[PDB]
Amino acid sequence: SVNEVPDYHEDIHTYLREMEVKCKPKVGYMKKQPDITNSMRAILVDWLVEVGEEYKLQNETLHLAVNYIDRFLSSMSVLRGKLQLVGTAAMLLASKFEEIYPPEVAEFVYITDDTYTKKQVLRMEHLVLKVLAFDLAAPTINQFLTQYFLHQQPANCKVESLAMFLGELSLIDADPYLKYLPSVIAAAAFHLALYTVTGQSWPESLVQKTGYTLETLKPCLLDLHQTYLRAPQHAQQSIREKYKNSKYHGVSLLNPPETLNVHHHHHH
Amino acid sequence: SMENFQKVEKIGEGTYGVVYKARNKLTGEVVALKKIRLDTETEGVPSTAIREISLLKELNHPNIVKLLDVIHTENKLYLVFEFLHQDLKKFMDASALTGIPLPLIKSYLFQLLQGLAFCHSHRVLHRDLKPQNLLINTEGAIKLADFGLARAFGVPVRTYTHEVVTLWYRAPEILLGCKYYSTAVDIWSLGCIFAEMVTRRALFPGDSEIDQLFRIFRTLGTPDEVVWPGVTSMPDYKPSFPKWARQDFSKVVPPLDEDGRSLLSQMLHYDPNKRISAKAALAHPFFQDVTKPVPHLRL
Ligand SMILES: CC[C@H](CO)Nc1nc(NCc2ccc(-c3ccccn3)cc2)c2ncn(C(C)C)c2n1
Repeated sequence: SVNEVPDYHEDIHTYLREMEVKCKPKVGYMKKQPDITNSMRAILVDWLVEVGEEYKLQNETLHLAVNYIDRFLSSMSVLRGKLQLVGTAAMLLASKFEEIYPPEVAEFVYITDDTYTKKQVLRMEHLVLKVLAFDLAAPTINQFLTQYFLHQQPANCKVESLAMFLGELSLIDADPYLKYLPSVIAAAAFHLALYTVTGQSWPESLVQKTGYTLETLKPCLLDLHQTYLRAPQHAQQSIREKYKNSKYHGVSLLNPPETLNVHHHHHH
Repeated sequence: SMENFQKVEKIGEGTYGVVYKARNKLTGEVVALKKIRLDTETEGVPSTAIREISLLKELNHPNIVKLLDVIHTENKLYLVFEFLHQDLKKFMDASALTGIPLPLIKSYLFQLLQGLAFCHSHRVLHRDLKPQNLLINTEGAIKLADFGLARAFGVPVRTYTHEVVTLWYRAPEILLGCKYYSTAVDIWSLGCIFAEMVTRRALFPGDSEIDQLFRIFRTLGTPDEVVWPGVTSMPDYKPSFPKWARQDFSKVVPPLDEDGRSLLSQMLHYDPNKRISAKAALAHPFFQDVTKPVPHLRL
């Protein structure tokens, strides 16, 4: 009903597609960062996932944080010892933007275990706002996933919580997911969820809402599938720990599919 | 920083920060400055500013107030806005005895709807459409101001802050205590405003959460499963409420005609799902004759 906004869902979908492009971090930014690596970014995101749990924050909040962190590191060089500080202020800002009850600064300080002073956190906040020019309403995979769920027939929440898990996983690995847009990652995450639990595919109704064929999403599907398979062996485990509990239907305990099927797109 | 802005006078305080009227010394432009202090203390930049800025940058529209600049010192934070000459209530009061010529009521509604449909089309709820937040210029334009209480929503929505909207313009679903509310809550508010321009008194000038509900019921009737499914399942709802029959609309929106009353009712529907959309309200026959008049006296 009006909570699915029947009169505006198109204008919204179009617009976020328009905005996801404009909010996309520069694809190969870590290579220009002298002191930090994609592995170090992998370590910081995981921490944020953990932070999101300690304070029962919206998954949405997590997703915006990573967006701010990514765009920040696209412009500003950051020493390893300060990476946590970027993250904290981002997590702080995304909280302020998205949470009904965002945690206080004191609490944000207290979790770095006094690596940084309150003064420093508030100052980084400002710096991040400057660097982003206050453009904090960035589209996330979540905002697309939520929209994609209304096409389900019928609505299955093992499918829902799995896609969440999968979309969340992609936040850990800059390589390769930086070359993918939120609408695309969400399209694969939803399809991969809708295959592991049910055996259905990326529904026709969405082919014409998005424009995404199962063909165009093939590159991203492969990477996701690979990441999904490699998940128990991945260094960062917080997301898997997160999605074990009854809340998200314990989807990270499920066994990923072996193959996915798929058409040879090119015919010789 | 503000070395190029001379403060003329203070104009108000509504929501976060204080607003000054200022003049750009170099360009000659008259502007409105929103100023935030810090200290604060704190906690950093307020979620309300963060929200207003981010959204208001995305939102360029003839019927949404224009944010011109952000001056971002360590100590103060300035928001530079276009200056509008007065708020709608002010205005509505000035015309307490004379009234507002239909064309004009019609124009102001149309524009507020155009503006609000843009908001929703871009996944923004204002959540504070009191007539102090609707600003008018001398050329007959009206604009949505103060997005301090705004938010960007997901599709579908989720539970957002309960403590929301000025009591008078606050939709029943929020009053009742539902876990979800959407675009319609903004429409309810414009509905109340629509009436407020017509009769120049608040439609539901309630003095508390329960009394507000009481007044809404006094005027629109006490709702049940037929008109709005599930109302009895709602949290802060009570069966011990009296049962009022719906008041025939001429009492009390007397001067309003055939079409306006159709629209008004549609704007003031109980069921959030039934309620008209802004987009759908723009097509309504009430607006077929619309023009852009100039506000009568020197405002
Ligand atoms: C939103 C409500 C706000 C809070 O008080 N008031 C208000 N009024 C404006 N202009 C109408 C107005 C109101 C009062 C005076 C005034 C003038 C002198 C002394 C006291 N008040 C002047 C203009 C105006 N323009 C732009 N913005 C903002 C920055 C977007 C405005 N915000």
